Amino acid sequence: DGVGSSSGNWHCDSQWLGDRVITTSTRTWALPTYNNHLYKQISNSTSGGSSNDNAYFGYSTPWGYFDFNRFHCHFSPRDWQRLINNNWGFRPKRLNFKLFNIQVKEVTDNNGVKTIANNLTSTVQVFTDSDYQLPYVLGSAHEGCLPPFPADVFMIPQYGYLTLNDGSQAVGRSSFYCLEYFPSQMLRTGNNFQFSYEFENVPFHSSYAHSQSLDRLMNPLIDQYLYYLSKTINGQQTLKFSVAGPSNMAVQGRNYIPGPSYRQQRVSTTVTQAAASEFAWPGASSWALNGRNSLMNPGPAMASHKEGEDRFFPLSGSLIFGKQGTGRDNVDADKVMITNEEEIKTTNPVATESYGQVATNHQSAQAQAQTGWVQNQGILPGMVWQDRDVYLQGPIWAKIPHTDGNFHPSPLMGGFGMKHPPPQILIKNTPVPADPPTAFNKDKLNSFITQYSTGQVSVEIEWELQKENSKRWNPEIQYTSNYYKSNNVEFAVNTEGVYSEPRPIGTRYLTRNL
Amino acid sequence: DGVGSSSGNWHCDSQWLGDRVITTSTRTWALPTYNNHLYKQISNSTSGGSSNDNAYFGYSTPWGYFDFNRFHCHFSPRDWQRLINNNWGFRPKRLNFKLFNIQV
Amino acid sequence: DGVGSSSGNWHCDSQWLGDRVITTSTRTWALPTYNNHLYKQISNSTSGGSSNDNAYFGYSTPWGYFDFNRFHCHFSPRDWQRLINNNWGFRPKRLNFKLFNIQV
Amino acid sequence: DGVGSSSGNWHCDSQWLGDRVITTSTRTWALPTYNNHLYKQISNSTSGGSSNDNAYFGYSTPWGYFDFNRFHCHFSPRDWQRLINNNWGFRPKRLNFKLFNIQVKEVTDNNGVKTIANNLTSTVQVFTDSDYQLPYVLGSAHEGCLPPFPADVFMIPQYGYLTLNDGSQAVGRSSFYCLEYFPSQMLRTGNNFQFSYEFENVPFHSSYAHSQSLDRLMNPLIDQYLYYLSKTINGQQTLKFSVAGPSNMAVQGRNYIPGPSYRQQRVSTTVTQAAASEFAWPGASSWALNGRNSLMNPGPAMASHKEGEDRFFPLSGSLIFGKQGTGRDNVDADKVMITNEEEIKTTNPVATESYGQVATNHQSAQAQAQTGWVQNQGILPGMVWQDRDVYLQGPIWAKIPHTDGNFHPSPLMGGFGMKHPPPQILIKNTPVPADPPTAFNKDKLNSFITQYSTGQVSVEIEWELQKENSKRWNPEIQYTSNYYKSNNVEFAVNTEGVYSEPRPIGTRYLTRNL
Repeated sequence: DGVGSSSGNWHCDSQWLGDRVITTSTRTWALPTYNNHLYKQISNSTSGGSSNDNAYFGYSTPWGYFDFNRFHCHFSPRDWQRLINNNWGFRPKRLNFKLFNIQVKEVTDNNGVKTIANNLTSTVQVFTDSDYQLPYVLGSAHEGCLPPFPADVFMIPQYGYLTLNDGSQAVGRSSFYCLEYFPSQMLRTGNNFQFSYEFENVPFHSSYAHSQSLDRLMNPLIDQYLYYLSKTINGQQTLKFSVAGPSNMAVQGRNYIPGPSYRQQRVSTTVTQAAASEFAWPGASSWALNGRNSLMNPGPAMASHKEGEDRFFPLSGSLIFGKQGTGRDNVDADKVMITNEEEIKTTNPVATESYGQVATNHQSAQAQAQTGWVQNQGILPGMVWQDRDVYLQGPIWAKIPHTDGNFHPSPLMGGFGMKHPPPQILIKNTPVPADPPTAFNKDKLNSFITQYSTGQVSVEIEWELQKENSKRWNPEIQYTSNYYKSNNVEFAVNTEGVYSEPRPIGTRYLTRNL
Repeated sequence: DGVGSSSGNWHCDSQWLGDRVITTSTRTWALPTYNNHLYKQISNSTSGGSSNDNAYFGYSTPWGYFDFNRFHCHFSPRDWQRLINNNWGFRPKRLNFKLFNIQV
Repeated sequence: DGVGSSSGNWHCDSQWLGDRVITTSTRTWALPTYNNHLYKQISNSTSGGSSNDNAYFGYSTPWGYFDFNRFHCHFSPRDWQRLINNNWGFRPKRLNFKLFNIQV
Repeated sequence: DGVGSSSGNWHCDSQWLGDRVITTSTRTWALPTYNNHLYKQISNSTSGGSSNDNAYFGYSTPWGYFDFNRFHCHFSPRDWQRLINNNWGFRPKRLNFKLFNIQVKEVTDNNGVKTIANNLTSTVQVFTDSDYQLPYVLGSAHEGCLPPFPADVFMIPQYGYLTLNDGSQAVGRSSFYCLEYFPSQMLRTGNNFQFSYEFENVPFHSSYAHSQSLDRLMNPLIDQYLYYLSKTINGQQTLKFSVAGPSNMAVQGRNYIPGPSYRQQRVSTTVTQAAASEFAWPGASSWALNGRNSLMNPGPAMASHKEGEDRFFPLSGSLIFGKQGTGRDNVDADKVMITNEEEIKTTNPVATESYGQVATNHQSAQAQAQTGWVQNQGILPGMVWQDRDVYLQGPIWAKIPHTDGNFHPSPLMGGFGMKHPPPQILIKNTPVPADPPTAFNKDKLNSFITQYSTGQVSVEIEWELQKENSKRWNPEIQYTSNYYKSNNVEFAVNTEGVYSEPRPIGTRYLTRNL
């Protein structure tokens, strides 16, 4: 429109209908100039790294991008509490995104002092990768998302991507992408940008915990009409059979079995434990691709620990969040928040235990029957399992890789897997050259006016709800704040205005039968 | 239009139809003041040259000009590869040119 | 039709449309008499083999069969090169089969 | 149709309308099996040749082809005489082609004796290269065309083609063509084949000889209003000028000049001439392509000899036809018929003479004026020329090479140049395998029944005529037979039934002004 007219209003609210909840969040963003308007080839050689498992090749772009792939970007703690305490499931339906109130500033430095002024004629470029023609980086748990607290002003992360690499070198199959080779809208201070997106059909997330275990689905009062091998010896091959009943539930015939497993090493959170060695990488569970070892993290959805063993967690089978103010490198256990998936112990195997035992020979009068531990078990017919729970500060969705085949493409870090997820939204400040020389020079200009941009961003997502119809008589487990006095209110600001999330919040508090 | 409204968008893409390919390219340009707004007579004497095969007379203008008479101004390397590997011939048909987002 | 009239023509060509390619191939075949018009029980004993991993039982028929389950039966090397250099994917859609010019 | 019904009639006649003549010719052909149904790579190594100018790479196909690219295939000598004596020009308009009365035979040899019988169920395959996707070999003066005498039965020539070569080896750019990769009609004894072709617009062939010379177009009674430099010296630079008039026609100003030239070495047909050396290749005029020397033959259309010098002919600037029964290698001059282009001496330069003289220096008081002979002269503005004449036994058309540029694409051997000439008509006997083994073998069959095919071929061509409207008073030169007694009639059969063409017949007997 014009310089003196706002191009949008501040929309931040949650609307709770019967089977739907609509979340709207608005944030103020700041966008600097990245790479000084240049594309730069990057690799482990340019970052000084030399281990082959950490080798890479790719490019850093002068473009930024908008990321809102975390639940706390849309749900307040109270809204999250309502969702998890009142619904058996939820899933995103549609998306509305807006950019408005664009403000481009120029920075001039004379001597140790910088002056900031408006550049009303400068432009900012925005486009969406609706055709998914660029590498998708929103499927990784990267920082730079919209802040959970609406009052926080955030910096737009720089967009970068990786391609095929051989050590620090590239190959002929490696691809280079120029983001200026895409049509993009150019916005001055009076312009705004908006688009709508429809989520593809995805299953409802399981925001419930099973009230029954897979091995306890039988009637505890009635025998089965099936027999099991009880005895074998007299005290001669004396085969004896008995009815499987309530007194021996472990040997009863069952129609379904627990889901797959990929065993994790076990770590205790108890201080004054002596470790026998440094094992964080040597003892790690891991998968190899083209000679590169990657850590299995978080791996298949498995129960974090057995009943009563909350002190143990899988070495890399659980999401680890950092508390507010936590450092980047080598922080203590009390500075991080270790999530656990104990709710899925009713259907999924324990992460730090073998799946089971399998016969490994033919027993005879000369050879005793032998069994072997199954540390990793693939998918078998009749298996049932629960996917990893999602969290308030955890990811929402991920892009299913474009491959010939996949099985249960639920993101392993939690969330909804989609072939066509919300498109990447890329933003960049248009370069503004400084005064050029009065004589023609064919070289590309390298002198630009120092600029940055700021504005507001709004994203609205409609969520579909799956209401609970339980006939359970006794009250359910519910997420609740603790009344006991404390120096600060949980999920609030401190005396210095710092917002903090004191604990990870799952979704599985209500119960339903298996 | 106005100071605070963009006068055009960034269009840079290639569209491949059956018998036609449409190339669009957008660039950012900078234009200084040439000759301090003056027209100047130029010659090999003003550039100090004295061989007769290199002798000339003419004028330098304060005007600039836009030139896109090179194939890489319109075709990306991948588009060029497609064109050369899949076609026995090609020729230009029509042109569209735009100047926008003027900043003085 | 008749003895002196051909029952079909030689069709062997590839037609490249926008999103579709139609491949046609014609070959000359010869069919002898198999097993002297008999069905015969066959096994690893009749072929003299005695390893259990290679043991088998079955039948050999006096019938022949037409097989075109290889890509080079339909795509020339140039057509294959075009397909692989210009397309992200392909799949068969429909089939037409003909036998003609029978000569016994 | 059926075995016992003819699929076509014998059509061989010429119909003379006002401005059009329609020629129809029917011939009986025989088609054997070529290369034993195989494609074979051929090169100068496979033929034992080692000179680099003669090096080649290509393929021989089992297909034959029909060729009617000679005028005597359509015009009888009397029709040719009428055409050349009554018309100033002619050009082909449209084409009709027919194959019918197909007869396929099988040959069986027991012991030194062969038995031939009909194979009523066998097929012959015919198709036309209407899209010009195969190498065009009809543009060369090859043998194998339809015989001039309708009663002669001819053998179908085998189709072969050449591609890019480096010595006897091929390169990556070389192309291999499979003629079975084309849709073709399969014909039994009851079937027939036919198609129609329309000639693209071509200029009328010049079937006239100019009655004026390019240097004698002025009025012989009136002076020009232009002056020429007559004198220079006194006997001091004394420049003298004179009017160019009838007394000095050589110095008169002229608007047009003779056409281009590429000088030929001169050879005398007179016996008992002593040659100074072997010069047939060392003295030859020639052009080089990629390091290979090719003879300039017949080269640009130039006058064969000056007036009264019929004994001389250019070394390779004239078409040479062989008399009936003439051998293939090293025959005497009396066994060949040397064509001449003396009719174009009025506009074209003499083949064995320089185009002219050009100044080569600046004359002065110290240096005498110098001139140099122009042995080769390219196209200049104002040039006019006549193309090479066509002959009864000479070629009719040729395919203009598909190139970015060309100038006056009239075939240098004579005829009409076309981007889309009459398409190649390719024919092959369908292989008929012998008895295969009773056990499956994956190798391609190499045992086939010995077969050949025979039938009739008809081609009808409509020619457009350009009538003469001359006001010449005295009678014209006309082609005529000689009444004087001879043992045989010219253009007739001998006592052994051998048809012969005793002389080449041009088309340029009538006259018109320049």
